[PDB]
Amino acid sequence: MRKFIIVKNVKVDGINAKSSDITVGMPPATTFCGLGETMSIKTGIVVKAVSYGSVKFEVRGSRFNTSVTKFAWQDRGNGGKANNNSPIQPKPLADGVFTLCFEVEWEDCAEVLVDKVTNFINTARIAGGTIASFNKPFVKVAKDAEELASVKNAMMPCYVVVDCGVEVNIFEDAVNRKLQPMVNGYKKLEKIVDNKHMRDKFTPAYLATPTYTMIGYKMVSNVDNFDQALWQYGENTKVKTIGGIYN
Amino acid sequence: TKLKAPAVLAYSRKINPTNALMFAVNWSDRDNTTAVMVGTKTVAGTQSVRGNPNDADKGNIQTVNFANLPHNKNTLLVKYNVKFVGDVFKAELGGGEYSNTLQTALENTDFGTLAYRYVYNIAAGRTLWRNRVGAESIETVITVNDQTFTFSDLLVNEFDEDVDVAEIADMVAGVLSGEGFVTLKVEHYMLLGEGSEVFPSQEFVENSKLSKQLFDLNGQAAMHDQKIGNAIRTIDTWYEDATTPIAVEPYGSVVRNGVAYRAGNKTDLFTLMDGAVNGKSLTEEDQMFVTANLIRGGVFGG
Amino acid sequence: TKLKAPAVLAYSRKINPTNALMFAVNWSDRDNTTAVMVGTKTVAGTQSVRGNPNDADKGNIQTVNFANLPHNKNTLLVKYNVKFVGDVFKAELGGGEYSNTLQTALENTDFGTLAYRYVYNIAAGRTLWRNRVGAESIETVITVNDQTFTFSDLLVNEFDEDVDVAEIADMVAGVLSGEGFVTLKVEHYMLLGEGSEVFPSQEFVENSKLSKQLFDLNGQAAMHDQKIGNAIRTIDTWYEDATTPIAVEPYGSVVRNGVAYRAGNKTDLFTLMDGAVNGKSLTEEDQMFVTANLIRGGVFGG
Amino acid sequence: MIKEMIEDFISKGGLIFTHSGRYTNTNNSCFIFNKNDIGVDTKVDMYTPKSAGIKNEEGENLWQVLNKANMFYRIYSGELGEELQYLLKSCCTAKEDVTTLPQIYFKNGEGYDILVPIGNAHNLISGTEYLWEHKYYNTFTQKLGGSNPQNCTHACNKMRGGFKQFNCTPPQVEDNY
DNA sequence: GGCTTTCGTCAACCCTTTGCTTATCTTCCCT
Repeated sequence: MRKFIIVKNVKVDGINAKSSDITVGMPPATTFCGLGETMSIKTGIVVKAVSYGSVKFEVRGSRFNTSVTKFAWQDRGNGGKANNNSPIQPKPLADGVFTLCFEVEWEDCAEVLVDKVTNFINTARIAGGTIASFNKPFVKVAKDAEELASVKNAMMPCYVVVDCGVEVNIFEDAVNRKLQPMVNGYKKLEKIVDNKHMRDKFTPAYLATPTYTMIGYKMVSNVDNFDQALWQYGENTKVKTIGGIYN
Repeated sequence: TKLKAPAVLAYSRKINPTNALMFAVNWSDRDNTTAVMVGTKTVAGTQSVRGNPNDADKGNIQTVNFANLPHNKNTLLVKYNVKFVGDVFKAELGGGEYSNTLQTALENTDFGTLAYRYVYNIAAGRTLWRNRVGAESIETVITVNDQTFTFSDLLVNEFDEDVDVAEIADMVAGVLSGEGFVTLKVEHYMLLGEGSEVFPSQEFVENSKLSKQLFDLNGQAAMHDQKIGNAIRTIDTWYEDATTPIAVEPYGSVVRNGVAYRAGNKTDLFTLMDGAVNGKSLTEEDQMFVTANLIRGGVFGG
Repeated sequence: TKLKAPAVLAYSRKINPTNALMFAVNWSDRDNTTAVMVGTKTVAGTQSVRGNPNDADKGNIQTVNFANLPHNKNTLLVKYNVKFVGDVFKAELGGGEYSNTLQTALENTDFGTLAYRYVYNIAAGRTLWRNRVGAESIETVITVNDQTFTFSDLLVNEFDEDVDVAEIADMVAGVLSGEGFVTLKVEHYMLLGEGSEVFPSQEFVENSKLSKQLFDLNGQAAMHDQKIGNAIRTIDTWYEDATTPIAVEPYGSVVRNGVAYRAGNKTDLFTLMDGAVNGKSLTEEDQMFVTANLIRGGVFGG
Repeated sequence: MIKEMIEDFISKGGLIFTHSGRYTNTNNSCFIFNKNDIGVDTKVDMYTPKSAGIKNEEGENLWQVLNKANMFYRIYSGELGEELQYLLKSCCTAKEDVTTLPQIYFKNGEGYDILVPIGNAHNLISGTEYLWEHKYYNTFTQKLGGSNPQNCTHACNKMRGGFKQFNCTPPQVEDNY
């Protein structure tokens, strides 16, 4: 027995489009799983999965180059060079209207759940982008599978993410089978021995290289199983769909 | 003694504006919102570069994205929201020793002047650089917590006293000095005239096809959110030999004009930040400058 | 000792005309305005070409956008709005030293003559480019600040002294030498005759498929703002061997004749602003040329 | 010569890596050589201060010669000598810096790990070469180091045309329906 | 003894120019 809260038409601008070194565009499912665990921390409603779809999404720039951001002189000790233009590190920006659907388990009324999600989203930040606007979130429940599809079709219109898996690698199949690659998680390289320059000193830290899976965009109504669009934190330091690989 | 700064001390952005969608309305019917579309024209002119007298004679053809008002609407409407977020002293990467002693030196920041200059940059039309000039009459409508204000004539280069911007600044300073958030939905009604060219954000993009490429959002002319964020924080009238407000930068640096007003004269963010942490009696105006940098946010490498 | 210009020193444009919509009226019925529609006609003629005389006998089929007056209205009307904005010396991208020393070296410029030549180019109908030939009378109605100003017969190659162009140019020079802005609502009534073919701006197109493609705004024949802006600043009678007024470029360069009237002989704009910044006293029309460049705008650096 | 080059590299800072945060930020300088991902066609990046190093008679630095005909895997499997394996591995070190790098939280089960994502160099170089080779034009191109990318990375120093990354824009929803 | 400023050091490309998908609808039945 499943419960969901849907925030439709989440207009967000200033999204850090740099998903990884080789992916620029839509934020991956690690971003929205991070947003889900962020509310698990601030609001206390513990979130299993998030199904996110893109209503609108434009990467700022041309069709072959992204619009770089005019950097500001914010480091310490480079005064005197501040009159000249700051050097640009690559961070593409994008705008996006999203539709989010969080699997939550809740025991109180739907009004306080909607208010808690609204108070989170008013202080949230989708992929480094300020949430410009969002409709009032609404609670829908998936008692059975037809009710699961009711929740699924309540995200209309949006293009959700379905996992199609890795055959050999990322570049090969992106040309061959023409699917989109995105960060489904990370791979740990080395333990980090210096916790002085970090957010926490006690949380263990690892250098990571983003693993990618290959995904497709399908409209949420054309997705047969809603579990193939709900991304959640898998126990391989990755994220994964509940329904597995989309067929 | 001599509490050093963290190497990678960072603060989040507390004035978060949205993208300024440009619509076309009439001064009469300001409810006839019509997406100003980014068009693409091609331009014949003469190439006149500092070192080009040999090639001055020949032409120069550039494809340029333009954005003009339609010839039945004489008013440019600008849509954005501005979310002022609290917890302006909560560093997310810097440690709890330098940042907390930074914070406890900054409760004596008069947040009222910061909020007044932020809302005055919102209301006077500072976020409308090249299209606030040539406008017959500007009109800013600010909606916050189901209550609406209107401003007709606010001169943008100085902050004169009016009770409406100060009344918004009361709740903005309450959010910034305290907790929570506040959101001002801003409606700019700019009587530019019939078919007057509007000025959205241009993009820093390598584009072979378009010499000038504007910012669009579904084709609709729009301005960058960090552009409006630069506009709202353009409050710094406290640097050395201060004449015009510049943007709150860590070094007071407009790289657009090629001049950094707070670099080298011991009035940047880092020297005043170390003075505030290490117990040196910071001035009120330097206090407000450091607080404005913390409101803007940034990472500080050193 | 030599003050080099900034690498990114650029000036915004200060004469901002709109796209000039053409309507059809009568010399009497100026209230009956019907939009001049851009039609498309397929036209067959000879091959011509300077070379290849073997294919002279073959035909030549080209599809051409045309714009004609209807056979019930004998007058072509051209509407545009010229916005003269002030602050012509504040470089938006170079404000500092050079730019500001150019300002102090250009304070005593005769803005009255520059504004007179601008308002005369609007008033004599030079913004009409090839429409003027065949027009029996060109009547220009310039509405400044709700101020109807009628002009009937002004020769274009010289700026003869009248009182109405000078009357508009008084406050146009007050805007240009100072701050603020002024808007000129300009209508051109030209008795071109019954069914006369009018000449709008033509787009630059590389995909071809149509030999002449006229500029249109929702189908109505219109003129590019750049063409009007070129004709307004056609004031430069101060080049070497000056016979006709040319447009103000940094190099004095017109591209039809394939020449540059001010390049290669030390009166192009960059040399003159380098002299004026470095304390070399320019002559009066020299300062008027440099200030007309700053009113036109452009980028002068590198 | 090759040994000449490996030692030219070692007199300098001398880092060979497969992953780095140098692509994310040029001020970062964290260089990581993962051992498990080295294969037959694994492109491998290297760092020198300002991309210094002498060229050969055909005008190539060490980055060209170590990256064609699987030469880095040939030195890595020691077909050209075990003392060369040593020279290669003397340059293959893991240098770490977390400043000017993203630090996110990833759930590891009843707890979180602070992951610092650094970009794979083989992904960048081999993806640029392959997607230019296989005519995949659904991409963005980014020059990483800036105006003069030799202070960034040897691959940014040589591949000045920019690296190919995937255009990850989703399909839009048409509003008029 | 670091420390912060400014000047010197080291380079060199082969590019390509839209779809990705493509929207949440009536049989029985009796009241």
